[PDB]
Amino acid sequence: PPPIADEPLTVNTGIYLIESYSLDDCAETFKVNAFLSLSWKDRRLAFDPVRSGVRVKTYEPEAIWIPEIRFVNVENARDADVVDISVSPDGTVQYLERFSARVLSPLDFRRYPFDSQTLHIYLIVRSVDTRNIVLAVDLEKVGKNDDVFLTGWDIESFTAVVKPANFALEDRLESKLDYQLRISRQYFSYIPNIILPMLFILFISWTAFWSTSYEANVTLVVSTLAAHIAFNILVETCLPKTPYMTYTGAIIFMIYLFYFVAVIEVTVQHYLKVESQPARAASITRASRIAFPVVFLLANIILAFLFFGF
Amino acid sequence: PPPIADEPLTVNTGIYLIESYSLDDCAETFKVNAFLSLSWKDRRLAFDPVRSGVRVKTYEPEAIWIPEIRFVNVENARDADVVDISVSPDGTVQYLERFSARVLSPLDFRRYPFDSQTLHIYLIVRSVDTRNIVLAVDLEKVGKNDDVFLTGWDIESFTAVVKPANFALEDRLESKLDYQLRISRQYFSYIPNIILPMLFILFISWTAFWSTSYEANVTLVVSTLAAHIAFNILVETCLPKTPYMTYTGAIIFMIYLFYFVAVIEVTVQHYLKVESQPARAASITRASRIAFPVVFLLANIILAFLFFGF
Amino acid sequence: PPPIADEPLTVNTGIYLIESYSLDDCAETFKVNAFLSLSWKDRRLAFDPVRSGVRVKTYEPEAIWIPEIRFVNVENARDADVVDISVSPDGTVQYLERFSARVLSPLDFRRYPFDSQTLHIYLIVRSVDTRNIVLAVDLEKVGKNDDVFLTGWDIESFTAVVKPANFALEDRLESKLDYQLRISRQYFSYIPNIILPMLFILFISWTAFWSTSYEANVTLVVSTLAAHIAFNILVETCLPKTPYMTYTGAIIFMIYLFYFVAVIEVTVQHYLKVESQPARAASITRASRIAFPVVFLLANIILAFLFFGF
Amino acid sequence: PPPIADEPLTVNTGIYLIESYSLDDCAETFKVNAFLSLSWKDRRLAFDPVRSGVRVKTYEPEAIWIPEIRFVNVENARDADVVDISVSPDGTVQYLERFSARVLSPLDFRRYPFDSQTLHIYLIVRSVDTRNIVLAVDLEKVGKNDDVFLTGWDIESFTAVVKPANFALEDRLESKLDYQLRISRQYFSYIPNIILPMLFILFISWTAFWSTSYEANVTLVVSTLAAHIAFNILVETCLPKTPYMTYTGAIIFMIYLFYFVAVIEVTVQHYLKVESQPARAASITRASRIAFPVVFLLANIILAFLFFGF
Amino acid sequence: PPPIADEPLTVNTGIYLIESYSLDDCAETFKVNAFLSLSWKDRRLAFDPVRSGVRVKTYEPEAIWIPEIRFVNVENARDADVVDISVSPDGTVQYLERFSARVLSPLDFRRYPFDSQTLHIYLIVRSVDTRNIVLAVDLEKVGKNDDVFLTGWDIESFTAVVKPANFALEDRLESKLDYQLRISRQYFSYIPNIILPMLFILFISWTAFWSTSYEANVTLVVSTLAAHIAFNILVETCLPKTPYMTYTGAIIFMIYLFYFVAVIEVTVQHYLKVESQPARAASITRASRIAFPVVFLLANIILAFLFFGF
Ligand code: NA
Repeated sequence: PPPIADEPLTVNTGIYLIESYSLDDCAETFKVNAFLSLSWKDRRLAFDPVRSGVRVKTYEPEAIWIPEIRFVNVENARDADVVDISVSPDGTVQYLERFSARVLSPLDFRRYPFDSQTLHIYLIVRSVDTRNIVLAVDLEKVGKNDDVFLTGWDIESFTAVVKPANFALEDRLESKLDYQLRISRQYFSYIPNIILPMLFILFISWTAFWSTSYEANVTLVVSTLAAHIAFNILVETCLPKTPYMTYTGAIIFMIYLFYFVAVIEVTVQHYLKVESQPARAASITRASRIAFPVVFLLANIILAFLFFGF
Repeated sequence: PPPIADEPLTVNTGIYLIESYSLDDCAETFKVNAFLSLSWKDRRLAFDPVRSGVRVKTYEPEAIWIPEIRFVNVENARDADVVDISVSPDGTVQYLERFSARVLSPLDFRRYPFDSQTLHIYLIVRSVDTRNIVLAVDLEKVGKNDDVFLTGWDIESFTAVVKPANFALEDRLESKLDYQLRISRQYFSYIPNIILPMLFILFISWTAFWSTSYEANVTLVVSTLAAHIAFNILVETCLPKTPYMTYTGAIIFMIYLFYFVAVIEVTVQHYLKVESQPARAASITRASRIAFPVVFLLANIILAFLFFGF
Repeated sequence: PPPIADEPLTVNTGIYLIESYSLDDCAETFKVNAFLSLSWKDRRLAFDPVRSGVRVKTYEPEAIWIPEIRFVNVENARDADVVDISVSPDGTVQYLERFSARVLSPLDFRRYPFDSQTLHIYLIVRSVDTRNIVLAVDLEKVGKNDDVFLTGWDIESFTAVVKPANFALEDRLESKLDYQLRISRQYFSYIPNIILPMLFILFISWTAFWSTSYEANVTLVVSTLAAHIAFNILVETCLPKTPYMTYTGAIIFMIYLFYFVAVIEVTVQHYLKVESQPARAASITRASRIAFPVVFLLANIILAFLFFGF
Repeated sequence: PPPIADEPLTVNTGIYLIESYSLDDCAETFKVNAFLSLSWKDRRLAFDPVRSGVRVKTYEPEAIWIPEIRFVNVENARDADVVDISVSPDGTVQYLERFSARVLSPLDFRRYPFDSQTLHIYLIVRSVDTRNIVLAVDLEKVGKNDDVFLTGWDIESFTAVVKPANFALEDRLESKLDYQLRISRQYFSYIPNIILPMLFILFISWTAFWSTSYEANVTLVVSTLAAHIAFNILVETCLPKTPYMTYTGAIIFMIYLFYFVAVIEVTVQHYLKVESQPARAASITRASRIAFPVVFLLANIILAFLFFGF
Repeated sequence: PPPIADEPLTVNTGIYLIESYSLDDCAETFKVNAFLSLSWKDRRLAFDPVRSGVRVKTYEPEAIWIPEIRFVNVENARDADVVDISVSPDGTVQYLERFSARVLSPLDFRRYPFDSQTLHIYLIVRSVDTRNIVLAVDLEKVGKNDDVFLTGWDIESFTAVVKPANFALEDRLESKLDYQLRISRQYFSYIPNIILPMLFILFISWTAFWSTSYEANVTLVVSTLAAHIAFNILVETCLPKTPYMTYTGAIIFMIYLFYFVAVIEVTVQHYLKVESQPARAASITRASRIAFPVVFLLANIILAFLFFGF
């Protein structure tokens, strides 16, 4: 029984983050726990305060026509507790619920793990005898609470795209709204735990350039190589399978290349020194001592530029 | 309370993908979030002047006879929210709910990870005093909304098989409808993370063909074998146990054969060269230097043709 | 209000498999999704169609006395949606529901992974003013559906055991029924992924019998040993801890023994060869080249017979 | 509306284990599926059979005052099926439900994996206006079904502590009952999968006592040590973090000590034998050949006695 | 419809811990099972005992107005079981429910695993026709049960912060209450499973200082480095990614540094000694023999002071 109107019905929306948590990169989901607040004109609910007795009268959801607001990018239907309903004299309805949902928003891993992300919560509503369009009351958005934390990330800002994408679907009109939680990853821990160990075992690997022991050099380069495969696996598992190339995915691959050519070099210099050609062998190795670090640093300049430098 | 039955009751169906997600290859399941739309006329509901109050009015599920539509290949009963019910002047009812389900559809892994799949959602309806058959209205199907993504996959098409399978079951006849979501896997990340590294360690394996140090050659070939075993494990765990052979299963197995014969050879050349036959030893190893890559490349040609080329 | 009869009430049962899936060997559980069909006579519900108006009438569960059937070997109570209730003129009630549950049935791992299993679904009912016995109607126990698949398994047959187990419980008598779905495992994928790799790494181990290189033979034997531990762990984790010995458990163990006496031999031939006794060492070694394959093939014949051969 | 009493109300309890399963050593939880039987006199319910149709009449839960009995050491409130309620003429009520709960009882891991455990189910009832005390009818306590099995454990006995702990809580008194399910771990599988391999690689380690090859002795001892760390990890993951010391925890730690002094010996004999001091070196090694197994066997007797022998 | 008020309604609170469990460090959550006790005056409930029959009357939650108390840092709405409601003649209501929830509270990992934590449970209530303030009755908060155990942790205390935080939210005010469960972790098992083995393989690593065998020293240092990579991984995974530096993270990283400088050194001493400079090389290792343990112990004093010494 929507409010009988001479005009299209605006439902005012606002979301107060109380808790957000469980950002799942493999799933590309996160879990949020918040207030949802709705506001609208139902003049059928208009009462005269003085004669009816009181400043606001309160119903239970069963009593009133309430718009069916739905989350678009949500997995299973939301859980909500209706915290309050209030009608002001002129028929102004104040709805307040507390919900929790895991919403599904895609992620961009190209600058992983130095990425920043923008999570979206989309509210849609579907019209009937009066049409519904939604819009945002920014004072009842108040952002998040000041204890709101998302483990492993920095919350940059929580705002809403002020007013909606209105479109046709299955013969009726729908109005969609976009609330946006921007986060930046805390990359710190990747450094002592992933990047630096990788670097170390790579450097250890080419330590085989001030050596002339084939019988040992093979041992070195393949040891370090194994450890790097372990790191590749460790990293790969806690990420989704992306159709594009990431920054540390790039680094990791580039490293496999350095290991392969290192192996090649090692092999060549040994073949040479058994072909009674120690001059040319030793000069290849001395080249490598300069080549490998320099071409590495260069490749990394190019690479970092290619990812972040645009 | 079935509808006055002058005819077999047609229920018009449609599914609108809002979200699909969590394709589980070990499970052969995926999760869908969609509009389900049902429509039929119940002439008992027919009132048809705009009289005495409204053009079309809305009842709630408990007031009306609703065909009980069920998904065949789902795990638990679906979780559904009824979005609206509208009854038309001759009692033409349009039912709209929003559900989420994890649907269970088999997958074909033979051309993994270059496989494509066609997921199924099967709807049955079951009869009584009149017979029910289902069918599809394509406006209320239109597939996905074009924001639908399934991580790690490209969504090709969402269609429905227009004609139902109407068949006998126990007491009464049932009507089944087949909606089909075709997807193709995004193989990109498999190359830098699995195939290329696999290849590299196989090649480093063959580097022992330009060496005569048994004591180190063994080190080489068993090391690389180890990393292959690790890769075999990594890949194999995250797939189900298929009764058939997959493409990268074929590849991985072939690679085992190459490692085993490599080892055999290494052993042979050291045994010969301690059995005082360095001519024949050096000729067998040098032979292998050409042999192994070529038998590898053509074996892969045979294999690729054997899989994709048919 | 149970049906007042003369003496003991037969409630006719039938189960139609719709989906079965998620066999968990560590849990020894699996998930089933099926029709449950019940039938019994309540002569109080008997109506004659001439005066009552219709050929058969249908109630809702609260309208009728319905026997409460329960599954014995189930984790949490199955949850079901009732498809229909029909009473025949003579008071014959035909009940039909659709349930899904994970039923808990034990497994025999002695011939893993070449095992076959017999899954059970047990139905219980509890009596009062009339005695209840359950029995099976085979015509609407039309078995299973032909799209029914259980991943990694072949479904051999689905039938039910015709006479119930009637016994005293909590001082009233209960009636129990046994439906049993026999499956046989699909071992195919175990061969290229576990067994053949196991064998290979074992043979590569025995390559140390054509080497006089301790310095390397040690490398060979502990390397392969390690890979065999990785395979052991891999196989072992996806199994429960059985109080008995499994077939591949036996194999894996025997393999450990082979690795140990191999190490021993290597140790011995090196000590002999430095103890200035190359004669007995080399003859011990040539012995081993013959012994190890032969005692392996023998032990495996013995074992294969010991398990499968009785 | 409790039965108005001239005395404290005894509610008679009994629990019938139908299924038990999912013992979690990390969580220290397990899952149970059982009958709960309650009984009390509500003299207000007293009816005499002479008046009405039947000797005992049956109600449904909403009609009657039913005591709220709760499991104390359970995670979330149990979910139950009320199977039957019968009031006998003297107003004697027999209540029967079938529940499933995962109950939380601590475990003692000191003799792992040769420990036995005592699982608990605690029932409380909280009085009001009259006193409620719980007590046990052993005739209605089953112990278990004759098919009740708990994977990886031997179920010894299910009994109950007959007199309750009745105590003050938040100003009213509660009555607690303690049911005790005794189990013994089935350790068989630990021997072929964990204990014996672990020992073997320890022995293989000690092969370096018959070697005099530093490069190979080192190869040996670090290889074996690697596998022992892998085993330590393997075991450690499936146990919780106890403030005390477990048995295989002790053994495993001891083994680490053996590997360390082993390495020390190896390094020492190499150093002596390069200090042109083969006398001292070879005599230390010959010593170790006897020393290591003996100090091991002793350490292990002292250990076992220290654990099980008290 | 709160009790008509002349002034702010105080709702008196209390929490009795029955079970707490599943402390998750990656999630930074834990699970609790407790009594929640609420008490307030609603004078509309005032009764004459004599005329009405009973000194205290008990309702069920629907009959009465009950204040909506909600938990702030919880994931989903708690699951609650309402155990009692008792009203006193003067309209004083005693509410008692048994709830279970996983509450989300942040953790400080800087002194891991020698950290202590203060877990929080925050209760809020929100106002309407009258305002609610919550407050704590310390007796109905009679601490914890002394069978309350938290695996892997020692429970220090359970208390409540006596004064509420009363603040404005969304145009009406809320009253927040802070209960604090202080725990300290049980570090015992970290010593035999992580710290000592790490130390052992680091020492085993430094045995390469009494060895001029490059060909083996590489073997030593990189094998131990490998196992230490495994320890880093093991430890790291069971912790969340903190933006800051932890204590054992600090240690593990320092250890990587020691490995790198070790490799550097063995590499240089070998390079020197094949570069025909045996005096100074041997003096570099003789130095290292003292240097590495002493700089290690010194760095550890500085680090431990840096963490715990504040
Ligand atoms: Na080596």
